[PDB]
Amino acid sequence: ALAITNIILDLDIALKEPVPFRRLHEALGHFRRGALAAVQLLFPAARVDPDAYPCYFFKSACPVCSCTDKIGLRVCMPVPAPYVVHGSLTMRGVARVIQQAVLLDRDFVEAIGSYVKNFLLIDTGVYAHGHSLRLPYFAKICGRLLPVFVIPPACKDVPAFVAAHADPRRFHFHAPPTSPREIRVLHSLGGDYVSFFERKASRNALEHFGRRETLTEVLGRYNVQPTVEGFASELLGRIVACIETHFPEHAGEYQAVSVRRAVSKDDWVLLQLVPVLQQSLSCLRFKHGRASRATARTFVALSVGANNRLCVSLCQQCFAAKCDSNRLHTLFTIDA
Amino acid sequence: AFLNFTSMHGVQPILKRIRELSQQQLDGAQVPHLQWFRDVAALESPAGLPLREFPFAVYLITGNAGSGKSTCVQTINEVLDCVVTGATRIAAQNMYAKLSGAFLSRPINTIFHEFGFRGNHVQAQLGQYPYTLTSNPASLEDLQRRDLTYYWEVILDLTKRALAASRNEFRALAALERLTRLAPATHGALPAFTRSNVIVIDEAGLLGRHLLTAVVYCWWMINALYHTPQYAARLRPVLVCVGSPTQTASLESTFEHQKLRCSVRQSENVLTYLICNRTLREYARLSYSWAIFINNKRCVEHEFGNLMKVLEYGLPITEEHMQFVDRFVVPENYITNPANLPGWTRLFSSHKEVSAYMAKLHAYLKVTREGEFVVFTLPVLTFVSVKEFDEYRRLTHQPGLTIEKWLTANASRITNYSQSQDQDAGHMRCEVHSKQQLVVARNDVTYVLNSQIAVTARLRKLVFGFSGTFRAEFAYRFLSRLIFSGAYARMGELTAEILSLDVFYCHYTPGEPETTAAVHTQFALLKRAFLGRFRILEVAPFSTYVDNVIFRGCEMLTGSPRQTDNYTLMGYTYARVFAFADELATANVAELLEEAPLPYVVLRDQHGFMSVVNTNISEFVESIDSTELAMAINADYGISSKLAMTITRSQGLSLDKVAICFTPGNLRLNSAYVAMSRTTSSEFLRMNLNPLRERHERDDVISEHILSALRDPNVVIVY
Amino acid sequence: PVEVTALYATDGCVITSSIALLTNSLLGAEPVYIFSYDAYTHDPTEQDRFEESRALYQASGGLNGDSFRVTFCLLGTERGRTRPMFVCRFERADDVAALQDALAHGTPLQPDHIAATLDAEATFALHANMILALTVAINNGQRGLTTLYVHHEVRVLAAYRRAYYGSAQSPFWFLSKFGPDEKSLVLTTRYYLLQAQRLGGAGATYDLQAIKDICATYAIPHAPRPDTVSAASLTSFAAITRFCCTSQYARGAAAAGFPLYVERRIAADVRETSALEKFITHDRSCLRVSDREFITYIYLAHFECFSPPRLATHLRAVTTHDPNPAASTEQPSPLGREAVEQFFCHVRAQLGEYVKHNVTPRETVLDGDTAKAYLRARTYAP
DNA sequence: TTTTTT
Ligand SMILES: Cc1nc(N(C)C(=O)Cc2ccc(-c3ccccn3)cc2)sc1S(N)(=O)=O
Ligand SMILES: [Zn+2]
Repeated sequence: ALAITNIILDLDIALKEPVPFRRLHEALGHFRRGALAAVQLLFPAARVDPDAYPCYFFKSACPVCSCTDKIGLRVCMPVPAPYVVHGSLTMRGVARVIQQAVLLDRDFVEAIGSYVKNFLLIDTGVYAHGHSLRLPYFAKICGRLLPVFVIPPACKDVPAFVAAHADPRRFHFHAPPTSPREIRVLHSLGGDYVSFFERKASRNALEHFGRRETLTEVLGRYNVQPTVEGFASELLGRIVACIETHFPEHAGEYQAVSVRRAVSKDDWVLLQLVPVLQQSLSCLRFKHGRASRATARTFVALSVGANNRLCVSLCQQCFAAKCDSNRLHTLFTIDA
Repeated sequence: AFLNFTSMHGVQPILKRIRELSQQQLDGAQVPHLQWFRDVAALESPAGLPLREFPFAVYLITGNAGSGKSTCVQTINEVLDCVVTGATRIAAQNMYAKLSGAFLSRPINTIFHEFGFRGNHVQAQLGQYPYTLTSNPASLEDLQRRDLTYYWEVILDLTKRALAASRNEFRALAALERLTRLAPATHGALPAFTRSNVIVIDEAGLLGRHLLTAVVYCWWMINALYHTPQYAARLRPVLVCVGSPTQTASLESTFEHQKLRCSVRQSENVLTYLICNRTLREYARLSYSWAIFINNKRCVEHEFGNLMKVLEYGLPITEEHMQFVDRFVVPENYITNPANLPGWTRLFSSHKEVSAYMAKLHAYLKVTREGEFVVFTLPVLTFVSVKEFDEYRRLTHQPGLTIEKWLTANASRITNYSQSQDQDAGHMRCEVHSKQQLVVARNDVTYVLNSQIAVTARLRKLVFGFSGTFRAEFAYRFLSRLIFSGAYARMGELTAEILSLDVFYCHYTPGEPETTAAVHTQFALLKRAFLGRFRILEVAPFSTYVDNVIFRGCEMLTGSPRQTDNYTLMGYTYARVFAFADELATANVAELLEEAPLPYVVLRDQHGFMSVVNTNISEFVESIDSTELAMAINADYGISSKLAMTITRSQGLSLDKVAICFTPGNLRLNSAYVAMSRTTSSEFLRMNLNPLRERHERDDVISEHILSALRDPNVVIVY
Repeated sequence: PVEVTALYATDGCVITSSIALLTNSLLGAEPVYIFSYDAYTHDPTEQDRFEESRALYQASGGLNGDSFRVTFCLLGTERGRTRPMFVCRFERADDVAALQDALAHGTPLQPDHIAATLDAEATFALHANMILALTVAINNGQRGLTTLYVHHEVRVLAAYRRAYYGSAQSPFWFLSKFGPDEKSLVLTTRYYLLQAQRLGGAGATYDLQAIKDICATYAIPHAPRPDTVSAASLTSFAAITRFCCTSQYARGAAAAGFPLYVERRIAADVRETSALEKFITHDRSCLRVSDREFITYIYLAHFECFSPPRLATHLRAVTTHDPNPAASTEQPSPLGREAVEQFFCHVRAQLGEYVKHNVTPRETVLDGDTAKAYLRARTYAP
């Protein structure tokens, strides 16, 4: 819900053998250079001088870096003014740009390359809603993230830079931005398939294999202008007929239910099937007790499949230990 | 015609590497001497066995099933010296089919036959002695000693049998002026390892790691006793291992002789051993010796191919993949119900599950009275002996054990496991007929009538006739026998030409001649005959056989008695033939087989020719006191329905239509990938649940190794 | 002195008949039938070779030499695709008259013509070592061959069938494994068996299917058959031999251009493929991308270079309409240049242009009190 | 759970 103001990257470095600190600090300077180039590329109307723009570095405790598993790093960058980044996917894209920009600078790969077993450094899955990231100045229940100072080459205030790593705002995703006239919100960077490889492969797929029409267009054939409950109505009868033949030990449970539209992806429409009031729908699989079984939710999933035919699936979400808790499972998919 | 192009031009670098790998001379001291294999025979236990390096080379040809790795093997065979082998008899026959479809390939046997595996080795204690590897880093000598200690009860017997056989052979010819190239031809029946150093093992992932060293070891054996010209040239074996590393696994079974608990653990296959061992990846230099075939040809679906890519390469499972595989999920009670998906092979993850489903299918096909498959009952017997189960009970430290409790688990270990534990059968009733000093047991196994069954073991087919439609030198004789059983005047106008009221139904002479010359004399005649009359006026089966048959019920009434091939079950004629009655222990049961008429089951091949086959007999010999003795011989039929099977066995052969029954909790993504990849088209695929949506134990360790191989400049990728 | 390499197959077991021929025994000797032959003279440019070969294979029919040393062979292995059995000189007028007749038409060579012309100085020398090995083995030239024939027949036949392993397979086998077309049946049988290893070159290491594909793209003009005999109307070797000998892919320009065209096609193909694989290997080695995007690149690149349409254009660019190398209609192939133009040069460039190509940015501008509003609303409180 | 070699 909130807007992200700091580029916080989790660098998980793999090691072939222990490393000297000086090599790590030089590699971090190269990383600063590459990341600042990537930032000045992503945010074109900003002014990132890559000799004074402060990047902040933290290393996990494992001098001799006694690292047998990994050099835990966290890199924090202020989002340059007047930009603010919005969206989990937008920061995912920022992370991919930074990651594929740091493995372009010859200095970084020359310095740390002989040590990193896998060149992947940045994890991009810590930006989804509800996913946690270990803050700096904190440990793990084995390594308290403590700052490693890579001073900008032309930093005009060293003491400020050092006493900038201790301010929580510098390492918080949705921190207060540190008299705003204009503000530019980067809220989308295309998506997962904007890579040239992805955009070329998708285009070749259409040329060689064929066009897979989108969900909306396919649904439009069956007089649905997204209304989806309109088709879900008639679909309920077929689904109930299927269950009261193949899954009969809970038959008289979905005789009277109302499709409740819950999730809407452009290729996945999930409508909940709550009845009329709190009588839960017994989980169709993994037979449980009287109360344990009646602790499940049911959904109907319309998608596009096969030779562009609308595929309707019955899905369940169970609150028991036997089934994956709060995970969506499928039971049957029927044609429409 | 353009399909072959990439393979044609990318196999050449492979060919231009195997040649130097095979023409690299070893130093004189590094060559394993004969005295080495003499000392191995002397050694009793595999503990004092000296650390001995056996040099070898490898070249790895890996890829998805449908990659085309077979084109590489084809090009290798016609250009290079090679001994083509196979990990399974089915794979060996598949390679023979695909090598004789281009040129001549000599009969392709299994690698086990090549290194001398015989009958008594089948049930041998292959995991007994221990080894604390003086390793990390593991020297190649230590790895080879581990693989020889693993197979001590096989390596020792092979060495003893080869050695104590005596010396002539090549030793003789080599001294022509003191011509070994012409030696394997003049002196025949010589082991095929004496004439080549390039050994191609196809589907080598079906072999455990213990075999790799073993093969190399055996190679040197057979080139030392015979003093082969390759041994004089100081050449070393190169093992071209062709197989899929992420669609194939090897399993080791050990039977505890008191608990009667046969256990099967997973093992490291040759491919995984070579890819994932730092010692072998350096000695064999897999970086400069690895070819990955990358293209899946039988995939006309983009999304299905993407799913195969993510599963094989270990890529992250995304929501889109879940939604795609969501369109295959059909209920548990829909797959298991025999009325649904007719003609679709059903895979389960348990042999008990298959035994349940086949019985249910038979119940359905009997109650609903389907004349398509008239379910029938056929006897299968077993023959235990009193002395065997007396002495073995004595040696197991427990002399109290019932015979039925003996057959509680050894029924699987008494014959081919696959069909033995995947068959619906009656209780193996036994009574004590000590006439030939035996305890006989007998039950019956229910099949279905007229189904595409497959032969499991090695059977001797005896073709009796041709049950094919009118469409259509000893084969020419059989065609003459067919003709021997061979508008109304207008097609008759051309029929009178055959003559030389149907004109063919006026006068005749015995259609099949006896001598070859007379057969050829009447051959061109009958060949032109059908072409002319049939042209004018083809669905009714032209049923013609050497002897009159009457299929009353299921048993036929042929009066006169005298594995890959997809046969069709027909019926159980008795018609005792001495051809199958090659019976010579074995004679004690031969007498009873004369007593009780052994039924010979009849099968119909792809062409339609009916063939009567022999039965199958298999021994159980395993013990704990190092006393391998012939306990029990199992006489049965050894046919498989090809309608239901296990996921693990599905790895071997591809299937047309597939419905997968997945047990939750036991979900392994490798099993899901293997099950889903047996069919070419994603259209004909149904599943119990979604393997991507359920909790699955993924083991992506070899996947990253292929990925790092796809990320190496010296690895040859062929598209 | 023109030297001919000839593949033959008698009516029945060719091994027994050939051995009886070598022993000068009139017991089993089916007239021999030659079906494929390569003629050469000890020596060249590509057009020099083409002129020499076009001179060798007389357009009217037969060869152009006066004396002929013919080395008959069988399908066997020593990896050589054939194996010689017996060598015959042809210097007399009657000898060459029989050879021209049997080489231009296909009429079988009677046992007399060969048997009176065995080069005993070399014929029995070819298999002399086999005689010695048989003597040594059975213990545990031509008189020796006869004696070993008498002593142990089974081992002699087994040795002459293990060596020359293929021997005679079947009349139908040749029509099966060497294409259904007459072009294949003549030209591919000549090259893959009697011309590949002798002339060396890359084609020595290419398989039968590859050579048949090369023959398929060797699309020289096709004149109709004077007798309109179809390639599938052949039953015995007397039909295959007659088809091949009176064919017009056997005694002239096409028979002279095929060996050179094999070399040309392979050279053009490897020029493009090797370039494409250099790019493939380099980009693969220096990609440094995520695992999924790596697989996407490797499959995308292999498609973008070796797709069915691109391949079809390339094979149409190497198809010939004439065997004369100086009058060839083959033209430069567009495979590698097109692949580099679209996918590879662009990927080398993206190797911060990558950001410009893959950014698709959406930055909404909010100026005024709405900026202050968006700040407090979507950022941790001050 | 788990096939395969004669
Ligand atoms: C438009 C297109 N068609 C493409 N073909 C022909 C293919 O993938 C063919 C294929 C498909 C699956 C596999 C496979 C096999 C085992 C495990 C994983 N995977 C291999 C090969 S690739 C593209 S692309 N790269 O442009 O989008
Ligand atoms: Zn549940």
